[PDB]
Amino acid sequence: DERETWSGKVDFLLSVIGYAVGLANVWRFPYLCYKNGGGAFLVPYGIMLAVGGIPLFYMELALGQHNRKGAITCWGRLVPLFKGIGYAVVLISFYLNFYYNVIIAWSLRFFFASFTNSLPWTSCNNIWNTPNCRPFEGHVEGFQSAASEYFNRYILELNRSEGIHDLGAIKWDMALCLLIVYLICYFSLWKGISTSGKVVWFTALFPYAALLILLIRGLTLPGSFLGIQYYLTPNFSAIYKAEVWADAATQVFFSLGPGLGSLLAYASYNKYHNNVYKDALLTSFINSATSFIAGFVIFSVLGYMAHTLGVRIEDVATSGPGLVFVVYPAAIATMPASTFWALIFFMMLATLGLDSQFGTVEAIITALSDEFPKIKRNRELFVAGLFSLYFVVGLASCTQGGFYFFHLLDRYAAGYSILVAVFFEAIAVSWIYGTNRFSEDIRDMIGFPPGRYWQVCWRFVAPIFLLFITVYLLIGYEPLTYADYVYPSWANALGWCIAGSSVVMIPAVAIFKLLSTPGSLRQRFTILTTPWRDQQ
Amino acid sequence: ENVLTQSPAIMSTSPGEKVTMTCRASSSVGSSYLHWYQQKSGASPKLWIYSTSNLASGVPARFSGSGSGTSYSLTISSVEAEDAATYYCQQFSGYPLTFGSGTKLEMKRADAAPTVSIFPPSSEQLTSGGASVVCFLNNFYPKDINVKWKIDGSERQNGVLNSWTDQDSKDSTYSMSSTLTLTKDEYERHNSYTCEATHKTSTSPIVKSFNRNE
Amino acid sequence: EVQLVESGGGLVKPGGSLKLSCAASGFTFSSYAMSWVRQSPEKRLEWVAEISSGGRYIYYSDTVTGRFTISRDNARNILHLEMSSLRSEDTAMYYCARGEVRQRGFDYWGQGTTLTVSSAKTTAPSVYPLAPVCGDTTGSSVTLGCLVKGYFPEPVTLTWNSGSLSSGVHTFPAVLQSDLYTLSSSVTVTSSTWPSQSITCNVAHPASSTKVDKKIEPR
Ligand SMILES: CC(C)CCC[C@@H](C)[C@H]1CC[C@H]2[C@@H]3CC=C4C[C@@H](OC(=O)CCC(=O)O)CC[C@]4(C)[C@H]3CC[C@]12C
Ligand SMILES: CC(C)CCC[C@@H](C)[C@H]1CC[C@H]2[C@@H]3CC=C4C[C@@H](O)CC[C@]4(C)[C@H]3CC[C@]12C
Ligand SMILES: O=C(O)C1=CCCN(CCON=C(c2ccccc2)c2ccccc2)C1
Ligand SMILES: [Cl-]
Ligand code: NA
Ligand code: NA
Repeated sequence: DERETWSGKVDFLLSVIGYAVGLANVWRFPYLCYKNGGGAFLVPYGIMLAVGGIPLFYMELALGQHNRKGAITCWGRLVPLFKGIGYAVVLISFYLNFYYNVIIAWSLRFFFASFTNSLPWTSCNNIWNTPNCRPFEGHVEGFQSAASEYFNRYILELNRSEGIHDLGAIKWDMALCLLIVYLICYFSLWKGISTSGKVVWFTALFPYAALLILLIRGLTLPGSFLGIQYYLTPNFSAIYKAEVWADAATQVFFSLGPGLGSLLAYASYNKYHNNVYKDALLTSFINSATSFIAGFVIFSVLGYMAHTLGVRIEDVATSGPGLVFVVYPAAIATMPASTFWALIFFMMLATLGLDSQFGTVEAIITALSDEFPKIKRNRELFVAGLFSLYFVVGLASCTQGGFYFFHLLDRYAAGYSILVAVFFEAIAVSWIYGTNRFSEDIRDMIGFPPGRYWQVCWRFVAPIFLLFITVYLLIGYEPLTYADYVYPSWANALGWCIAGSSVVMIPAVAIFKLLSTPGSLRQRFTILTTPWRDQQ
Repeated sequence: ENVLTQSPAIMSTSPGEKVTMTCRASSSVGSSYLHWYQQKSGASPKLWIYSTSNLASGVPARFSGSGSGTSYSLTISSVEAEDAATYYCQQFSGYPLTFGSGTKLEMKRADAAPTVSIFPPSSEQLTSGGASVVCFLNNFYPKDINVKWKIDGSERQNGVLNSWTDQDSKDSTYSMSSTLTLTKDEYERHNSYTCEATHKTSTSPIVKSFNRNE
Repeated sequence: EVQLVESGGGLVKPGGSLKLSCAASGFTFSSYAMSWVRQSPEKRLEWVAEISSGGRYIYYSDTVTGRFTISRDNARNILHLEMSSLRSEDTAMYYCARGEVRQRGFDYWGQGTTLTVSSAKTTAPSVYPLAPVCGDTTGSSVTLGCLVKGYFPEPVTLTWNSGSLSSGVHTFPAVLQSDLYTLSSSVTVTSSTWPSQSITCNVAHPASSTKVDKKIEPR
């Protein structure tokens, strides 16, 4: 089996860097620092990054470069009993793309809207406004701000929907934007990594261009320093609370994104003897250092808001699409040279989203290609196939009720799935396959065994830190709601179906691919425990 | 296969000198993978320097290493008498793993001339069909000597076994033995048996000889 | 604490087949790559084969590939090299060497087990005593000799007065000539000790169960 290789090494590094650094670096990590003790949040975040995140990040990268195949085949060739870990992970990626791509479309619809002398979301006297319109954020829900009203009444038209049952009309001015984001991935992924590794040059490096000029802009702002206090000023009593230790753990895991077969896939196109330990440590550090930089560009202007604009930090220090689509653009409309800072900011949102979706799909193409030879044969027209299923189910997120669709998939489709799909990923390679064999594997590639530190981290703290996240993520489960809208009972259930449908194939394939092989029980448990390498 | 040739093969030095042996690789080698071994005679190689320049446990700090790509070198900064050994470079960067030609450290010493002895075949060898005259050339420096065996003034040049010792560990000297072997028939038909050592320590070859008579 | 001992080894004919073994002690043998590396009599170091920590990765010298097989036993802590189709070029001391991390070379080396592959015939040595040749009592010191001729294979152990004559003895390495080995030894004793005490070279060739002592009598 002779497979394509990276036409240059930084092609791989940028594609990994681009996949790892994404929206969560800018629209969640800063809020977590502000909410969990500032600089004192970096200690539990640093520890859960050393024992939790990087070991999982390092492992998948080594697994990719070593077994030279995508997620489906790779996990089949490791523990045949757990080949459904492959199918689960490619299903989670699949579900994720049904919803994670509209955030890119939102940031593009704003990009097109910033071509004017006066940006449309600054005043409260347009067709789409209400008497409850205030200039900026406040304590109360019923009286929203001018940018809150531009997003929910002109872009989404969310107010014209009575819930998930009423998607209503279909936003034809915005279904277009989701079409643009799907071409830019086509013309960069149909030719393999030959062109993908080249496109990521722009979309993984442009964020740092945008981060730099927005950093120098936000720092030479009245009240800039004030924000940096709200961001880093220590409060070490946070360290004592398990919530920041959980918030650290869950932020570290989801922001590094190991397990989806994307780092598997990206590394599976590497030269076998590449120093993957160096690549893991470097790119994982770029990911966290980017978040630190991102907090300064975010909270500097957040400070310019509490000073020059007179708002509570409580009312503007948020996270998620609220921060990048209502509050931060509201600052932009006020500053001088306003519309310039908006264009490069919304491109930063788009370029931060594209590389990270390049990874999720590539996890699919190189997992399906390397398992079925027919699909590998016509990659250019298979990557045309699923990019139509993503777009057709994707106009649902483009209806007036599209946000109700996006939110349901956000809390259900992949969040709970991948956590247990990786917990099984963890103890599969660490106890079934063994750290004995795994240390042997990377010593043969890079020349030295991983220290005892990495294997005790892979064997003990990896599943605990995983359970520590899953437990925390469960005790914060209320039935799904948004604002005054409580979803119907059946919508919570269908969400649990999308969550289970991916990870159900863990014991499925197991049970299927168990009886399907011959022999007695124990005499067959070892047939599905003997790895593909140990067979030749 | 990446051939590593070392130079010099034999390096003669003095306890106090500052020496440098090199290791040239036919193909480039990563600095993490070039290593050095010291092997004192009658023993097994010890890892001396790993990763071009890091010293193993118990390697005196006078040793150092350097190089990159195709060229590396081991340097003793001030040679001590216990550094008499053979030094090998080995690459760990590709298969087959290859070692170097070796550099052997020998001690210099004041010149010394051989004290030569000749011995006729013992009465118990000539009971069989053979006869072996033996010349000993003991305690000299440097290593190289030439002998000449002459039968009745005429020099006989065939049927000789020469053996050198390694440098003696006490007085840094060498020693060499030479054995001429004739049939008892051919041996017993000639008369005078001469052995001639010619060495750098004399213009005149030193002549210790015997004759079968008396 | 860490210790490596090799065994097997000895005279073996071309085409023949032997198996060496190394015995690791003083460290977790199961978690270390091992390597066989051999040293020819010309002292040339040549690596032969490497087996990873769990036996699942194997590399061979090309001059040795196809005929040799390396193996481990992590339960009893033992490393193996079994060889067939033995050419004569395979004669060497066989060193077994610990070498897990490539960036750090071979940490520990064994003591070696020597294997001569040859079709020469095991022959016992003829031990001859070398008196002087009726000269004057020159100097206060006089030199004697012992010639061990025509033996195979090696080694031979030569010694003077059963180990009680370290001073002034030179034992010349054996030189193989037309399939037999010849060796010599000289001892220099102050002529006030000879011919008084019995100067006696005692030779011992194990491969032929030979053990002869020879007193140098004056001519
Ligand atoms: C301000 C933001 C960017 C936080 C940055 C945190 C990380 C860049 C640092 C903080 C603690 C560091 C970790 C602390 C300790 C270690 C132990 C070290 O373990 C070894 O020595 C293994 C070497 C081997 O045996 O092969 C590996 C690096 C690691 C995980 C470091 C990896 C990089 C970490 C996570
Ligand atoms: C405040 C902002 C500007 C911080 C600076 C971010 C930029 C300038 C830094 C952060 C990560 C860096 C990149 C990280 C990795 C690589 C891969 C390496 O093999 C070639 C250079 C390259 C591409 C570096 C170029 C500079 C880089 C992009
Ligand atoms: O910072 C960012 O932008 C992200 C960084 C990684 C890429 N990633 C895009 C696809 O999502 N990858 C998820 C994931 C999480 C953990 C392990 C493997 C994959 C994921 C899963 C569920 C919900 C949300 C995200 C988002
Ligand atoms: Cl982060
Ligand atoms: Na991230
Ligand atoms: Na990205």
